[PDB]
Amino acid sequence: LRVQGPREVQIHLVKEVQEVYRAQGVSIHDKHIEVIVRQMLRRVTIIDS
Amino acid sequence: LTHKRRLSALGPGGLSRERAGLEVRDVHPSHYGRMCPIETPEGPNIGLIGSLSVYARVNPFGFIETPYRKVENGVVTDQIDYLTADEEDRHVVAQANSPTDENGRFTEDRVMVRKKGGEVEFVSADQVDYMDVSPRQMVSVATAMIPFLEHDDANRALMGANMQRQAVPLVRSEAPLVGTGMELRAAIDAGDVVVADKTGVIEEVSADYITVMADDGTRQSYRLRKFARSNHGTCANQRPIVDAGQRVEAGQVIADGPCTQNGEMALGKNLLVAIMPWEGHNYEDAIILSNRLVEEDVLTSIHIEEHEIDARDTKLGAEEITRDIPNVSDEVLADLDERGIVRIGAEVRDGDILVGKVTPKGETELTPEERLLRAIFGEKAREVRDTSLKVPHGESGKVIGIRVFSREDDDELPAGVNELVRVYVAQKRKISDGDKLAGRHGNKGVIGKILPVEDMPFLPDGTPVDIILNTHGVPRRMNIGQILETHLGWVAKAGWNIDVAAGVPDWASKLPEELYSAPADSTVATPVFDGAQEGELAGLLGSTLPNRDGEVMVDADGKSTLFDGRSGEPFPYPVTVGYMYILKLHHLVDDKIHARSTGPYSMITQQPLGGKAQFGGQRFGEMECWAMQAYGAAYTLQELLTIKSDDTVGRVKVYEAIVKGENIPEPGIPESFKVLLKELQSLCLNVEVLS
Amino acid sequence: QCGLPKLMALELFKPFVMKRLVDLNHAQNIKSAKRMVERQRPQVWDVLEEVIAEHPVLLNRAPTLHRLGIQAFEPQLVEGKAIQLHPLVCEAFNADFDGDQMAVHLPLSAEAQAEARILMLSSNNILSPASGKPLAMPRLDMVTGLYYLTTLVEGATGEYQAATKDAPEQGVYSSPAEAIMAMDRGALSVRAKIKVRLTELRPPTDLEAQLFENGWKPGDAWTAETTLGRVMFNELLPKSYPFVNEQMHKKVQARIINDLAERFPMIVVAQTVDKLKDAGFYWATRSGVTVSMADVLVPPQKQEILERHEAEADAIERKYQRGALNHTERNESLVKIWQDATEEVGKALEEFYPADNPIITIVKSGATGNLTQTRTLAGMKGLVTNPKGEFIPRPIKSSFREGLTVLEYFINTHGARKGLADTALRTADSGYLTRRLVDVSQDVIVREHDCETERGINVTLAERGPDGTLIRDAHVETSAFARTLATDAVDANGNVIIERGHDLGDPAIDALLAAGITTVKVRSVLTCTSATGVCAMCYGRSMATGKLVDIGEAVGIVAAQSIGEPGTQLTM
Amino acid sequence: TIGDEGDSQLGDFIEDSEAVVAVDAVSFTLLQDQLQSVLETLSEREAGVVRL
Amino acid sequence: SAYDTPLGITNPPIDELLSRASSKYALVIYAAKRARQINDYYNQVGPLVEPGLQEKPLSIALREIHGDLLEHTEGE
Amino acid sequence: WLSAASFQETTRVLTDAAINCRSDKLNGLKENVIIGKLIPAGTGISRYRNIQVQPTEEARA
Amino acid sequence: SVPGAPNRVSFAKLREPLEVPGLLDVQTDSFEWLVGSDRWRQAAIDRGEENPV
Amino acid sequence: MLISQRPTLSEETVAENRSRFVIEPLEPGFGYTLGNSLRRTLLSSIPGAAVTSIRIDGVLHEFTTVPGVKEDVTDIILNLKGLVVSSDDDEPVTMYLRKQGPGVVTAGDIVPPAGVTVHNPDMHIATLNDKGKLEVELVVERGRGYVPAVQNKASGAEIGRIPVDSIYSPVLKVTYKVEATRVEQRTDFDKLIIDVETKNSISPRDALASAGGTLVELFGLARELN
Amino acid sequence: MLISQRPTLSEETVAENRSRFVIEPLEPGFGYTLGNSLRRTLLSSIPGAAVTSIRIDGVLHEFTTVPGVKEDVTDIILNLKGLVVSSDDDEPVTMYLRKQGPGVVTAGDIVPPAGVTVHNPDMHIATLNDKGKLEVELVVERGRGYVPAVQNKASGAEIGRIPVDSIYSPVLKVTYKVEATRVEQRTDFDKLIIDVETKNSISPRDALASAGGTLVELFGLARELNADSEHIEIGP
Ligand SMILES: [Mg+2]
Ligand SMILES: [Zn+2]
Repeated sequence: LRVQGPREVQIHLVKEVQEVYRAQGVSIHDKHIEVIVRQMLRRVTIIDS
Repeated sequence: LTHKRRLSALGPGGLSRERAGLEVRDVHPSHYGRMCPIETPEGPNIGLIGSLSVYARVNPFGFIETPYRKVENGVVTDQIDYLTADEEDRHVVAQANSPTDENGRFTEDRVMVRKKGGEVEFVSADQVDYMDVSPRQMVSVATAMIPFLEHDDANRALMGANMQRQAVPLVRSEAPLVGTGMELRAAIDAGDVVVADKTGVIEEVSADYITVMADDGTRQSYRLRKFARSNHGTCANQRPIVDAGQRVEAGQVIADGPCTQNGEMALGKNLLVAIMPWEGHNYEDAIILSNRLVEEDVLTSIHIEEHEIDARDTKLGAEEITRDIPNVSDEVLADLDERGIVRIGAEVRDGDILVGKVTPKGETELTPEERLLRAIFGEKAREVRDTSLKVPHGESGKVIGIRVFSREDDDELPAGVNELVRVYVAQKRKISDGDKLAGRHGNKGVIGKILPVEDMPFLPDGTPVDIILNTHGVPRRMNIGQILETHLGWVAKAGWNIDVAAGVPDWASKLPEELYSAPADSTVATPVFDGAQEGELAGLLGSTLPNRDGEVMVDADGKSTLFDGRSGEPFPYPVTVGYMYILKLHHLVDDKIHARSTGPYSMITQQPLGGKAQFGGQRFGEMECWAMQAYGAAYTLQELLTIKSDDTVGRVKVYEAIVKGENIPEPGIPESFKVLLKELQSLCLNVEVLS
Repeated sequence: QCGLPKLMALELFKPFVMKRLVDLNHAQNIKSAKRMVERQRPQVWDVLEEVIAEHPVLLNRAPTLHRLGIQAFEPQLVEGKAIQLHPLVCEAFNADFDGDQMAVHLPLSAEAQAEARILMLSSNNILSPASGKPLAMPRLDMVTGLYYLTTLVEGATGEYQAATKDAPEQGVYSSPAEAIMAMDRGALSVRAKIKVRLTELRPPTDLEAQLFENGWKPGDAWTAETTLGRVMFNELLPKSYPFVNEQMHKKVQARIINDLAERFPMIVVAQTVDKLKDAGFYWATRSGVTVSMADVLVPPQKQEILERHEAEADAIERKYQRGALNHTERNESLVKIWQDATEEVGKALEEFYPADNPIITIVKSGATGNLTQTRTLAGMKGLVTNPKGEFIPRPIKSSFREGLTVLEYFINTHGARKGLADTALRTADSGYLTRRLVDVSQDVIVREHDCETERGINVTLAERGPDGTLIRDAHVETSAFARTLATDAVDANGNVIIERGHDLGDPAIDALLAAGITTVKVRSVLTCTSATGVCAMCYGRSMATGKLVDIGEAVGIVAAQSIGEPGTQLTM
Repeated sequence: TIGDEGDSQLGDFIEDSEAVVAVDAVSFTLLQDQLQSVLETLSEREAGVVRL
Repeated sequence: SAYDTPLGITNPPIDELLSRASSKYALVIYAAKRARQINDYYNQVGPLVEPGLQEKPLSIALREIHGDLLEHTEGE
Repeated sequence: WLSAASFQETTRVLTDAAINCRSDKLNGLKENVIIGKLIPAGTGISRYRNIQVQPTEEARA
Repeated sequence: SVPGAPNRVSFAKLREPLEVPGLLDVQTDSFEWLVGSDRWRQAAIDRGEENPV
Repeated sequence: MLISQRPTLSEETVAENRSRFVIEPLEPGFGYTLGNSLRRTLLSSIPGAAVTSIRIDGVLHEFTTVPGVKEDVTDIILNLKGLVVSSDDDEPVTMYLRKQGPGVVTAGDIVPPAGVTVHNPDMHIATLNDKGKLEVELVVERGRGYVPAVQNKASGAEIGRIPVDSIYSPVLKVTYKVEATRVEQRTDFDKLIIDVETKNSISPRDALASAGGTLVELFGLARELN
Repeated sequence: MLISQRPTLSEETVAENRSRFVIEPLEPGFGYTLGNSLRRTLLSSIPGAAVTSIRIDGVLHEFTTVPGVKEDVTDIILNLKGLVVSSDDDEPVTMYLRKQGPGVVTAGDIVPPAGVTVHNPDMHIATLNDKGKLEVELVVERGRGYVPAVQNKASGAEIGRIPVDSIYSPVLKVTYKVEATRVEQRTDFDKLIIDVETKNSISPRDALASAGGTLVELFGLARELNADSEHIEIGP
């Protein structure tokens, strides 16, 4: 997240969450993990005021 | 028997139940011959609790010993020595199944043994230092009673051992056709079989007691228990097996226990089974039964419940036990003694009166309508209640006994009680849909369907099959011991004989002589880890005897043709049939079905109460709420959370709307939210609702 | 449908029963009807039957994991004291009939009843919400029937014999009825190949072009080369579905049901699965699958394989006594040797067993089980794991048919007990995980139809090398299927293959692959811009309906439950 | 806390003897609609005495 | 299509009902309100189609909806 | 503050809400399933909850 | 061994050198030790123990 | 070819209670179906008579014991359920069994009235010691199939009567087989052999006649279409 | 002794050649007793006439196609199989069919001898092109059930003959379904639903009546043993 950006961190999260399930053949559509991830990036740490 | 020998790690002074470390539950190599690795509870207590071994004894210091045969320079000796784990660790111990000559010499140059790391290795003859006493040494009593255990995985063996302790005794017991050599001792040592204390002759025999005349001019009398209640509700019946003029010997069984026949454990019935799917009624491990098992009471059981009621004083007056009670018809008191208690042998239905007990009420100001009604008719007025003892809603049977304790004769009634009455209600239970049956190999299932005798598949001779088990469950659940059980059961049911013309058959080279020929309806023993190898059983299947018509129904492969009972056409392929020994488990449907419309609630929580009591409501947990939310069922969730649980003002209105057929009113504020608001207000927090 | 005990249904519907009884003059007042019902008077069942009917009841198992664990059914009275459950929904409930128990609830309010029969009705929830694929399909024996029914075997009676010098074609039947008559006569085997005239079944898609270019209609007879069993099977499917002519096993049936759901209404799929259940049970009853000692064959070459491997094992064991290898290195060498032995014995087993053996017939058809269990049962168990996880060097040379020794059985129990004792912890961990996911994502709700944003996300449809061919990617199902295109799909030419805002499905996936394009932009909830919750168009088509999500969907709970569904299946 | 666990309490299984039963609440109303409404309206002033 | 006649509460077919409203939820409230009105009339607009022997109000409401006989306003 | 109290630490959440005089708006269906009010999702949203149905004049006639 | 045992033919191939001991010795012997029954001292003395307690 | 031939039935008594009957020739495919119909009718639709209730002098209910009687009441009921009885009148009939002193009481010690018969006198009922005293009164009724015991209070009976399950069907075993004949066309016609075995209550011939009659009456409904 | 409840029969006229008969309420265990017996009797008791063998002048060996006609030999064989023939007498009669020139040869253009009737004069036999000449002969017999084509390796000396399977039974397709139904007090009675399909020659009701009569006659063979034995009579 800090190096590449916000667009890339979501891809990594989804890929790593999906691969563990996929190893055992459990088919889960990406959008569920997508919804779970969406709520993880609702806030930003403030620096200057 | 297996409760007295249980080992427990929980309780005070041991592993705290809160912690319950996962690491200690697994098998350690020192369990061999000391603690059974197969017998454990299947719940969260897995591993922590296990049964003692068959040959194990406790050293005075509290360390479990086990016997081993001393061995010497290539020769096995007759000195059996008990060893502890530590003292056994110093030596080399060989397996029991290894071969030896007549003198005791090891035939094979290299012998498979155990080693200090708790490991399995091979060593030469000179290295060996001890041997196991018998193959059964590592298994407990219950696990020892499973034939062909070595053909079953540990999981299914554990399940079968656990379930063998749930088998309810039946009206008439039948010993298994095929079983272990242990079934005998497990009964004699259980203490449930009357044994002779001295050699002599039986003098007189009666259903209530037996008498024996010793050989030294002594007379002994044994009383037999009849229809006694057990802690778990079953019937602890006993019955004799001897006849007048019979010369008994010391330690000889005279009477059978609940699950006993001829002094052998009989936990279930052996019946004809065919392995094949059948129209999906046995789908997903369900079971299908012939109506025969219901007609002739093959699996009927007796169950006795014990109801109580105590009459004790109050500050408005004493409580009395009497025949007469207010506000009931005289026909309701048909089988009630003058002293209130029901007659012995009377049949009691649901909600009937067992003991009439009026108690002071003293509430005189009745409503004017009740005043008018009681003035119209002869029931002028009464000042007492009708708090009689009544059969629970779901129980029925016949009264088999009554006991009464009274302070009038200074009985040790706990302080605050004047009288106490106990009534025993016994009932027979035939097998029915929803009952649970299982074999000895962890293949339990519910009864999906009971079918008429004419719908069952039948052998060419015309005998229908009693049970049919699904094929798909056998291989995946991975318990093939049941197939061997079925085949050897068929071999035992119909006698077997092997001809001897060109010597003994090669497959029967090691078969003892007494096994060459046996009559019909014989019984066979297959010791665990020393049972019949599949070659001998295949030969026995191939050398079966014919039926009354001089023919063989089951071929040499253990299969036979079957005729469809519905259509009549023969099945396209042969089906495997035999005799399997099945149990009846105490997890009956007759006492697990319950449901509630509207009735008693809980005081403090204002919620319907649950549990054993009648009208036990169901619990709508949190995951159920999550499922309803995922469905988007907003209205149904509100109905299940307010109207039907804790809306005191809403329950009555909904009930009266249903009775009148009117529209259901919208739910109100539940008691839970009101109580939470009052609590937060009590904490000096001004929780104010806004609109 | 679901079966309810008479006593339970009566006592549970008691209020409605009393209302109707008093309505029909059977009782003069409510209390009289109550007392009459208390003892179950015979003349109340005629009222209960008209009361029970058309009144849905919710059935639920514990523990509940996904929303399909609660489902509405139409009750019907049944003798006994046990609830009869439809065999298809078991997988949805994860219920098995080795003694599970189920709870039943009754909706009272009109709104609750409407919800039960519209939203929660069992026949309207075939598609699994986790992946949008069907969950109520034949399983276990149900497949073994349709398998046996549709299997084609040569060298049977009644085959199709071509014309010869002295005789004309033999196995030709004027209609399926004639084939059925021949089968009853015992002259034609169901699994034997035949040539038959079909007049009510639509021909295959390709065969149609050369026969009825104008268009096939009912009554237009054509000639089919197929077994009678396949003809019987294909009449279960809707008449508009073309002849398939394939040996049905689990994945083929899944393909057929998936295709049916996409192009047909929900009711048709329910009726088709019911017909398939009936046929599968009926034909599995007669498939002849059975277990016996001589039926579980043992590879003859095992005595050769293990004897050969004995030399290698002895070689390693003697090489360790000289201190030329570490203890762990020797253990690894022995483990590799015995792994090779196990693989060899397993492949020898699959070589030896005939095609129609009941064990291999069950395993290969996809009905249940797996080949490793067959290898363990027949060939040998092999290596096992101690409590610490190390591979015990000594293998289990015996098999559960041959008869294990005392010490092999003793050492086998470690891993079995460990795995048996791990399940409770797995369930607890999965429950905690599901609790947390539900907690975090509980305000993700479809609040507005469309947020009107162009910020999508890239996804890949096809895989290819520098030289080779384009093939649908290995994870199209979990990533690309059931999305909405954020931007038009244009190839190297410029023509728009798919316009923006179009739903993405298997027909569209194939069309895009036909266009030779590998990547496309699809809308996402990561980029969704609506202030409150999310919007339907970014979420994509609902997994539980195959259509666009409607406003108010509680997608957060669905996502949490779908992620937590495989709680006890993620074993290392 | 009773039950070998810190989940149940001594008090969960207290059955209320005062809790209103809906059926009776209905029944009385029916009586009020059967006694006062019908049977009273059969003797005019002669029934009027019963009212007081 | 060729689908057989629906049985029990599956009558009428659900897919045909989905054409009459926005989605499942609106259909739930629509049918529930119509059934409530039918109860109001029964216990004192009535059923606008011929009822069954003792057909429940909700079944009659759904049968009316099958023919798009009524109309509703999504009161946003 | 209802859900926060439910999750980890009730005393801290209640104290902070009291000193701040905060108010919980009943949006989000954890709070609604506590109060017992029908959840604001699916059938319970205002878009569908206020649906009014009136029979057509043709059918009435 | 057991006088009244019904004849049950067994497939046993090995011989038993040690009969199965009492199945409830663990409880009864421990209790006898607790109460110090002389019928337990008689057996304890046989183990070469002087003045058992 | 349309042969103008009809099936014929021939009997063969294998024992006093076991009989084999051959029906032939039939058109191909009828043997198994007819055998199934006959078996389904015989096994569960042959009317008979069996005990309905028993009363003993010194027991108020079945979960007790009789002084001086080795067998329990439940064992006595189990033994009685094996009784083979036949009644000539539909109405209930009463039978008595009295025994005093030591000995063995069997089914041959009963004293049935006119119109009632028992065909297994060697059935062992119980044994009595020196002070044994067994008195029993049994009720016999006609019926078919299986009917479970009816509780007293439903029947309005006073305490003491012990209802028992009734086994009315006299058929013990049934089977059938089919062969291919050669009378008209090679292997294209079926010969059906049905074997019946009954308890000594009735001979197989009467049971077969009853099954045929009930089946004929049932198919009369189909015939009635005209 | 009288039955508990008298069964009744109702009819759903599914189609002009199909019908569904519901018999209810049967007592437990009788639905499957009646269903299979009725099905087998219907399929193999009603006699009828059907084509059994044919001969074609245009083809003598090498049964692939007849020159000058569009249809294949097997197609013509199947079309002839799908024919309705009613013969008064049971003699094995011989029939002819000749046509010349382009057009369509249909069942209505065949000349049947005395005592033979064809109920489907609109059944398409084949289509002939220009300069066409189709000559065929066939044999008609009465029979019962479905019989596979009898091999003529002994009578094959008369080369050119084409034996075929015979569908004698007017009933084409029968299937039964035993549903559960409720008597006033009990939920275990049986409703037997039987669907029957018939050729154009007969009607479903007549076929069902004939099957019932055949079954009654067949079981009379056993009923006659002892008419005095008690039976479960439905009554009138
Ligand atoms: Mg289960
Ligand atoms: Zn959006």
